[PDB]
Amino acid sequence: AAGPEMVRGQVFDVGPRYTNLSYIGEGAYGMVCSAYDNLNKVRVAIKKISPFEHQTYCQRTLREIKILLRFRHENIIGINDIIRAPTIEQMKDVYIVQDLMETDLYKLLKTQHLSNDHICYFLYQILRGLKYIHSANVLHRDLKPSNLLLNTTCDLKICDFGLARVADPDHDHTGFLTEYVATRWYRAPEIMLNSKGYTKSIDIWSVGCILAEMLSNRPIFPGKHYLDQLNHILGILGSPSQEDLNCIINLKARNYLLSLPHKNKVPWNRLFPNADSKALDLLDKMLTFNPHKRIEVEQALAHPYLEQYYDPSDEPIAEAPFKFDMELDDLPKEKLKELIFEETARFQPGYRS
Repeated sequence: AAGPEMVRGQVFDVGPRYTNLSYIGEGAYGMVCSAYDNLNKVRVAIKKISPFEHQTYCQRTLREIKILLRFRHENIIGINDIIRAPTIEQMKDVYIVQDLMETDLYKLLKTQHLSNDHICYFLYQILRGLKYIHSANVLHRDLKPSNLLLNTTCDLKICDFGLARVADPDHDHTGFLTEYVATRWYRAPEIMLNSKGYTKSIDIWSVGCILAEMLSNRPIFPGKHYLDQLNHILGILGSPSQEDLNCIINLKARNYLLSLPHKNKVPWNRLFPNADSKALDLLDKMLTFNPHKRIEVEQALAHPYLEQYYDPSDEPIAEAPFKFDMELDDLPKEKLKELIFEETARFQPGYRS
């Protein structure tokens, strides 16, 4: 319009550079639109974020911005531009511009039965991108089909780092990590048992849930709640071995698991009779109840199922991994607004340097 462009009666003030707005859904803190970038001459995705009234919204917005701003990887969504008011008082919204991806795995699996070549290629990309995330000491914490973007030529990109976080190995996090992380159906066992002291292996589990879903077009553990989710897991994996119950540091947690009826391990080839044998082996290694025995991203890439893509020299790691200085963000929302104002300044029109 004359002033800011509107969409659904809402202001979507993306200056003159981005035009031809089209609503494409809801983000956690605002709607998302696709627009035509008049400079780059392509359509992009722009998400409006209004987190300033809440502390956790600000903490999560700052995190995604700082993480994605340092990350440079083919299998990870990047930030192309950031639009916001010239002065901090005027800043109520922040617009993050990213590549417009044709679809995502959640939407694809909804209408498509994947060929083994596609499953293999998609798994390789998730892991190649996950290796990088992990080498930077970052935990994504919300890996799932909808968070795996896809373009018209099978390129996959991991997105939505709002629930992501830095965890420097140099420090002990046991008891300080946020508790209710990840989407339920893709939540590793330990997020319930060892609630505040989990690790980056929770991402490998999530990837395992995505592999299983890619093979059957159905979520492997569609739990209805926190406990049922656990039973869904043990109904297929079977009751935990003795050395696993023991590795569960929480007393009451370990007690609950023990006071549960016995269940046999449902063989993988019973659930996926059609699936490739190697895929089922790697799957087995990814959906391991014990986080210490679970396969790691570098080993998962080296597994035989991905042997035709595996190439450690073309699977890069973070040049500059994140440290503890990145975990000093449990600040007041006022301070966080200042940090978000500073991080985005470099995208301001005319910014020198």
